[PDB]
Amino acid sequence: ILLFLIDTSASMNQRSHLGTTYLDTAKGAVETFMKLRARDPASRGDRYMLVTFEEPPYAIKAGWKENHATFMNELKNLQAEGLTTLGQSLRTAFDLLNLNRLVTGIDNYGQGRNPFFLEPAIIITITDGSKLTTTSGVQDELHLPLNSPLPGSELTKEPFRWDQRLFALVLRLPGTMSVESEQLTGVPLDDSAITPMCEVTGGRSYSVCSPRMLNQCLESLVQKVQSGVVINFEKAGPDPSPVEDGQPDGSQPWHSCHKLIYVRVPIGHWPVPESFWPDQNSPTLPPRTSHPVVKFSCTDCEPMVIDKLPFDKYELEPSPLTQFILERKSPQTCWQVYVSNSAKYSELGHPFGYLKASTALNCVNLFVMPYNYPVLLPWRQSFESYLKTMPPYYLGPLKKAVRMMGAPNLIADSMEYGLSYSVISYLKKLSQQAKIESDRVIGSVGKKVVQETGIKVEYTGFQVALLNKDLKPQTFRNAYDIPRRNLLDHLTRMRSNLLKSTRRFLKGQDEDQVHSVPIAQMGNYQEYLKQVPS
Amino acid sequence: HCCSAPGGTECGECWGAPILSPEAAKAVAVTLVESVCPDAAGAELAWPPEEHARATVERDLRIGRRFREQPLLFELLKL
Repeated sequence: ILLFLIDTSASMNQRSHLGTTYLDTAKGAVETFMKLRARDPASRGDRYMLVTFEEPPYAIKAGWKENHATFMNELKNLQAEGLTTLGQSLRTAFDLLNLNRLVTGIDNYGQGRNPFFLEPAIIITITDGSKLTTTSGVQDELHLPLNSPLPGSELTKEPFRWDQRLFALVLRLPGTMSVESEQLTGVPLDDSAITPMCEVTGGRSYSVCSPRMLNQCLESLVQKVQSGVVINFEKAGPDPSPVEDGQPDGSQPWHSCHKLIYVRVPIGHWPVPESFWPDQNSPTLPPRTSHPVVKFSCTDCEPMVIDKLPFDKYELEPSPLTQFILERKSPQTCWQVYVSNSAKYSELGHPFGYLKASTALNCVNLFVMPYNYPVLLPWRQSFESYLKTMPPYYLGPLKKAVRMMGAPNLIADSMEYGLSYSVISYLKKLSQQAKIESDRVIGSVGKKVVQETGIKVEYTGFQVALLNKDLKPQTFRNAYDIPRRNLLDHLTRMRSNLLKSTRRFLKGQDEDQVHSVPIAQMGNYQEYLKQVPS
Repeated sequence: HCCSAPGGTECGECWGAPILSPEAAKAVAVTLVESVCPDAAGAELAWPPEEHARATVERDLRIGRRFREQPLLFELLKL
């Protein structure tokens, strides 16, 4: 799923050095991105959406239940007229991407946080350089407005989601020559108000300066689409305890890269449950975070973990692997990882996995382990006392693995909270109704706005008409659509047309055809008694 | 008469020729450039390379048309 955000604002009317405006260059770049992505044999399941800088009823051009034909037709007729309302457009796009999330089961907020339930989405937000306006002045903060929150959105406290990356294109093409071609293989950043918003999600922001640089950035962007598993790392709290082959001193601490969870839907178990201590009676649930604040500690702690535990291959995208490569990729050794923010009743973090590398030393495998592996792996009334340290709802998925061996547990203590189940079906129904109402009025514009609003300065109610583009005057049916110049000739033409008594008469003077004239479409409505047997 | 600085002191022996003021001729050239082509994309004094002339062909053609429609411009250049 790819949602292209093209502003089509009035500031996108300035002409480049090639002769076309920035909007035409953006549309051409989108078309070349389409034809480049079509090369990879994986573009048979994705869906394209379009978002412009227009009113909430008119911002979306093609959303759910819209094929490629209507999407291309809407992107073709894009007009650059309006202000640069970036915040409202980003909010509308994020709400559109989060319409079918509370109904299928993604981010249920009650049963862990399953990383194998993915809904990838990439935003391009092709906008102008700077100087965004909000009908009052020029702002320099880019704060997303919060006026009408969706039902069930206060449990994340952030507009974007687990898998929602945000790339940006500014299209800073000069007007005279664009002769800046010193650095060949180098794509700098835009350094604008959208740069922090993009970096928070996990995607960079390109700075287009030349058509060659545009082609380079488009060819570099097609290689950044996969399953979205974005997790945040922190150096705390080990004081860079990497004393293995050298001495530490770094910027590879707050790594917020993605992870490629390739399927073999995705197959996996043992998710990151949450970051708080869930109580048995809690009417209000604390809001989750889109990026989990999980921290790693550099300790050997028996990296050899061999068992019949179901295996996972959530591949990690190499972005800050320099710190690992400095220590020879940690051969035959790993380092634990633990989620912060009160992972248990009374403690600060519980190691639930590690980041052991592969034998090929190519990337990090991201070995996800159970909540507390070094205890259950090595019954004398031990498991009954051990199952009290883990979160309650967490007994859900692990028991499935126990199904591979037997079934000692039951549904006696399989209860998260009596108040968490309530006020959940109503929120899901409200979200479904909102998604249906949004998908219903998605393409039907029905503007019907043509007036001059004649002010005084039949009274207080007059309004002069405006020039209608698609008027289609009926010359043979309506007599008012016949001007004075070609009146007598048109009169004789109408007379001859009425006195001819032909078959299948029409009221159009000369209606040649539409913009498209297909050969197969016209040849299908015919009959040819021939087969060419010879 | 407007640009020549005064002027009338019998310079030389008998063939005194008054010089033209640089400021007046500079102002004349400036207003001529502003009237002929008000564009400023390539108004730098440094002459660009030859290939650069392949991008602003429209401005050169409109300047040629303005010169061919009014020959007085050439005379102004002589000033």
